[PDB]
Amino acid sequence: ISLIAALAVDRVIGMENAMPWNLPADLAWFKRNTLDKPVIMGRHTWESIGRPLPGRKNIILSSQPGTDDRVTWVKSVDEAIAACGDVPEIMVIGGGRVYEQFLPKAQKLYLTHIDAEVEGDTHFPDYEPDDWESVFSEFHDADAQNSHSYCFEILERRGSHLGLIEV
Amino acid sequence: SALPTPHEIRNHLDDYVIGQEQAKKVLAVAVYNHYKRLRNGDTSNGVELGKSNILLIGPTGSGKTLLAETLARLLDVPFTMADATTLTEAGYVGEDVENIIQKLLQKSDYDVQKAQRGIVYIDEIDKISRKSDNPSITRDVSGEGVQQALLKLIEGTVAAVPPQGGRKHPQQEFLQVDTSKILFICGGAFAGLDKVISHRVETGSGIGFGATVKAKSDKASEGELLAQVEPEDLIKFGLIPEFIGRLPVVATLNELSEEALIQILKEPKNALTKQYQALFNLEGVDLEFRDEALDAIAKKAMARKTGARGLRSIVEAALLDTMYDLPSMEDVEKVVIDESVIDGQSEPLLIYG
Amino acid sequence: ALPTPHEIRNHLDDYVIGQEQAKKVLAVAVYNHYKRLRNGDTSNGVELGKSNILLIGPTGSGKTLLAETLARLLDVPFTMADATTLTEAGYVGEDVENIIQKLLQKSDYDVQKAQRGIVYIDEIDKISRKSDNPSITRDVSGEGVQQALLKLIEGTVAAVPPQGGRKHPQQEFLQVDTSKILFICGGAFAGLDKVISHRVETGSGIGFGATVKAKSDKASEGELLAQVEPEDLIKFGLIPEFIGRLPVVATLNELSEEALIQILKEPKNALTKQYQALFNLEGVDLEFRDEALDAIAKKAMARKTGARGLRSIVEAALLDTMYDLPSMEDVEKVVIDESVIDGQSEPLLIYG
Amino acid sequence: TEAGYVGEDVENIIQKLLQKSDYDVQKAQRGIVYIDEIDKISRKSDNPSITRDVSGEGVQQALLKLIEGTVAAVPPQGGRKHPQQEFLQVDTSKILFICGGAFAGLDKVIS
Amino acid sequence: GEGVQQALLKLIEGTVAAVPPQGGRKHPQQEFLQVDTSKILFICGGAFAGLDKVIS
Amino acid sequence: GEGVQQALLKLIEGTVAAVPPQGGRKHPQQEFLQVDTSKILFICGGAFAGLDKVIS
Ligand SMILES: CN(Cc1cnc2nc(N)nc(N)c2n1)c1ccc(C(=O)N[C@@H](CCC(=O)O)C(=O)O)cc1
Ligand SMILES: Nc1ncnc2c1ncn2[C@@H]1O[C@H](COP(=O)(O)OP(=O)(O)OP(=O)(O)O)[C@@H](O)[C@H]1O
Ligand SMILES: Nc1ncnc2c1ncn2[C@@H]1O[C@H](COP(=O)(O)OP(=O)(O)OP(=O)(O)O)[C@@H](O)[C@H]1O
Ligand SMILES: [Mg+2]
Ligand SMILES: [Mg+2]
Repeated sequence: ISLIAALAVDRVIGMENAMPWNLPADLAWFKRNTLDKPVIMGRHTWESIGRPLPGRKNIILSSQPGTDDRVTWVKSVDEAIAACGDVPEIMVIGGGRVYEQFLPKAQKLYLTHIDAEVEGDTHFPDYEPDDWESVFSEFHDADAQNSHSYCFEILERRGSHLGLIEV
Repeated sequence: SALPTPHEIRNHLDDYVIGQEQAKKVLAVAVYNHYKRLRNGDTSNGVELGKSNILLIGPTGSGKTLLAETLARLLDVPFTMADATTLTEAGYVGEDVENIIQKLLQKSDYDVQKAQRGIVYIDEIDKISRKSDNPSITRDVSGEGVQQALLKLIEGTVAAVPPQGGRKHPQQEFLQVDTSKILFICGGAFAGLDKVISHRVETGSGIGFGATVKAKSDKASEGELLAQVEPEDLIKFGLIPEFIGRLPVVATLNELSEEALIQILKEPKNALTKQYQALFNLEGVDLEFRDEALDAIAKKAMARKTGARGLRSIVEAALLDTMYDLPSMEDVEKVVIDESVIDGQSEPLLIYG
Repeated sequence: ALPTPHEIRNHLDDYVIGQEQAKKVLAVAVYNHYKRLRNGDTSNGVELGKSNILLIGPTGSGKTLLAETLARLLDVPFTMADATTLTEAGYVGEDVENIIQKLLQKSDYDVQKAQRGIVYIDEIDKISRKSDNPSITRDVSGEGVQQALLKLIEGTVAAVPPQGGRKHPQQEFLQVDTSKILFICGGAFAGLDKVISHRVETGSGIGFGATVKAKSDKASEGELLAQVEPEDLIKFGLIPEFIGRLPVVATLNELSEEALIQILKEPKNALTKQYQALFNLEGVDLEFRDEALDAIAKKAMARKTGARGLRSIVEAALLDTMYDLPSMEDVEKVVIDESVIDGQSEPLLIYG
Repeated sequence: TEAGYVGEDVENIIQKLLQKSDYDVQKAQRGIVYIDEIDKISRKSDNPSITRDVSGEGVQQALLKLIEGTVAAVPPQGGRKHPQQEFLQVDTSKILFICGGAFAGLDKVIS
Repeated sequence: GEGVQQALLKLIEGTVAAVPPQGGRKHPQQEFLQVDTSKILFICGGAFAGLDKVIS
Repeated sequence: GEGVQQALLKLIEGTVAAVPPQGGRKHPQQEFLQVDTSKILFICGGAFAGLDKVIS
């Protein structure tokens, strides 16, 4: 499970309210690393996108019941992780309720470190400054059309254990 | 450019360290080499010069770390001190070698030019000499594994240096920094290397009348053995042969002697006697240390086998009782310490006034 | 004004009884630290250093006790640690930097106060390497912890985890200097007495010229521990670099029968007082005769556990009493005598 | 092998049981087990307890509570479950545990 | 063996243990809950097979 | 030794082993993929130095 996200300064990415920037560069990289993947979206994120995403096995983690069939709807975190199963990569893109609930079960974190200064009530949890080590580096410094930065990064965590072998 | 000369800096290093002439000279020439290189960046004129990476090998309390601190005072280029025991391979939860450059940037004020002209002192380099018996199951996050990353960095490779990060993210500029012109000073007390070096130079003893049998007093000190060190010895200790090859100059310190210890107590700018004298005077009492007592302290320190650090044990003990009741008693002007006090058979006299 | 060592010793005698040397070492150390803080401008060429103490005492002597008492009177941030939990860098186990993290929490984010603090790393004797011989395997919990602490004692700038102490919204690692923080170690070092004997006692062998004592004239553990030198600690499994960072070495003495009697009534929170509170909150008075305390002291010496041994003796003597007395009625006070400690007699309960 | 070593742990046994029980603790808590070669973890006449027999006595000392009942610490994950810190809890007070061995030499002891 | 004994010496007497904040109500992201253990009754138990001979 | 020959005794006669599912660019299966070892031809060879004498 990789919690692809941006974590805009003040965690202003925006799910309840339609994405402020709505730039092609952020949607292109997204589509590129999401095609056919079981992206576990949510009700707030479905509100801002709506549009059925070609190929992507959309899973709307909603607190309310499921209505649409084209895009699957799940109610519990157990049902949300059951639909996707054990596939090599799950791009959880749902609401804050979804983001934080799946954080304990995240291995990688495809971040975007956007700079857009907005406000609201939708925020992401904190990220371990040391456990999550950035392995990939790609600079996407703010362009004319791209108002704020969209620097794509990849993170992961690792730890060592001793074995204390004898004879 | 190159305004300071080796002799000039040597007079500044002698104000804090007493002895280790070879170490001082090695550090002096290499420091001047970097300055000469600075004239045209990396001595680009025709033939390109190699690096001057130093390998400081000295016993505990010899002055290894002390040299780095005193040198920074007179230096102008950015200097950052790092400990090899806190570095872990990339990916793990521990620190990464990349952060070493980040520390340097703070001293450099984020100036790429000044940054690549700094000096990196890596203390405790003898602690990552992998000792594992080829398990191969897990990795040595504090052993060989780190060397593989540090080795590629010293030979000259582009480094990932995320900007400072005042805002939430530094935009991962990861400005490449060349380490071919940077000077590295790896130090640490290789406790046990003396035994390794002994075997290579071991004359060999027997049991009969014609053997070479020597008593413990007649043996050789680690300082003398260290002087005969060779690169092969470092490999047995658990270091990659390529790593030691990158460091051509190896500086072997000499175990401090009684005379050296007596000087350290009074001559240095911030000697122990001056340290206690300062706080004793901060309270309003004058302290006098007779030369006779000074030699006594050194004799005891030579038995602790902790170098100059042993001195503080002897002094704190001698003055423990004195320092406990002194703040309460009044009508006291000066105190004189005699050799007998160090032995423990007498109590420091007080000049009541 | 600053407090004098004598004042500190009084605070340390309210809780501890029978350790004069350790009270002085810690008192002068605190005195030095207090003046070393006021004189922060360092208006002199000298660079005042610091001396680290290493309390070595037998089990049940008051090593951890003194550390706790210090926090009561001092004002600067104080912290406690456990070396058994510390592990080398890069493993799931705790890191040495966590210590500063816990110190920051007690410092209220006042970096200046945290830069001048006192730490008490307990169980420092369990991290000792197997032996002076080289280690075949990476002793994550052994040398790794020692070698990792070396820089903290001599001075370095540890990187403390951010978003901690009294600041939740922070991303930039806070820097703190460990050049003005007095780290007071402490351990029990069980088994050192044998190492010390191999140096302080020589000639032991079979023959007419050898030496034999029979354990009757042999020195006690306390005596042997007062002659400890760094050469001995190396055998115990302490790297020479670690001992050098701990110049001061304070040695405790095994409590005596006389001292144990004083510990039962003189201390502020003496064992006896703790039990009396229980009997008193339920509605009964409790007192112990002077002869009773003497018997307890002799039995505790046999257990070889220091003051901890006392609790076993007391609990056993009144075990049955504390089980049936809560149901008894018309009872106002209890009195335990020396006979009850040996079992020949039973406690005489004063009805009323 | 005993806990904290490079070998296997006694909790792995309960991990294999979940693969066959579709990771359903309830069903896994009412299953049968068969530990083969239970005769190779027997002390080699080391009654004095000279060293730690992590392959012998050490393994026996870890099962004393599994056969009786205890809140075992299942390995982090060996199924669909993505996280590791979860450390699924399971009770073994209603889980039969069969143990078979050959005990080569016991025939002499009996005689 | 001895390693587990050396770790409980401070627990049975009192320390500040750090528990991974996962599950339940564990709001702290990395501010590991400090649980004083100076008031927790510990009741160990063992069979001590062979101790009888030592006493004899 | 004898212990090494005891473990292989089972593998050659069927074992549901647990192999880390990695090395094939993040294998979709992440459940310690099993492999039946009751259909793999185990051609165990070796040069028994001395058997010739034993047989004679
Ligand atoms: C609200 N939002 C979430 C969103 C936006 N940018 C991201 N950018 C990155 N890097 N990662 C994400 N998690 C991410 N998520 C959106 C908004 C629009 C589309 C969208 O219309 N996608 C197009 C892709 C762009 C296009 O080709 O039109 C598609 O066809 O699926 C999806 C996600
Ligand atoms: N020649 C000297 N003159 C004055 N002081 C000294 C000298 N050598 C050591 N010291 C004292 O010792 C301390 C520095 O210790 P030192 O740098 O020798 O440790 P180290 O040998 O680097 O440690 P390690 O062996 O772990 O690497 C300083 O406080 C300094 O006062
Ligand atoms: N001198 C003393 N006066 C009063 N009580 C004491 C004394 N020494 C020990 N105690 C009692 O023993 C307990 C403290 O044990 P102590 O601190 O001696 O263990 P320790 O040896 O420090 O443990 P560790 O080996 O982990 O350091 C307290 O409950 C205290 O009541
Ligand atoms: Mg040093
Ligand atoms: Mg204690």
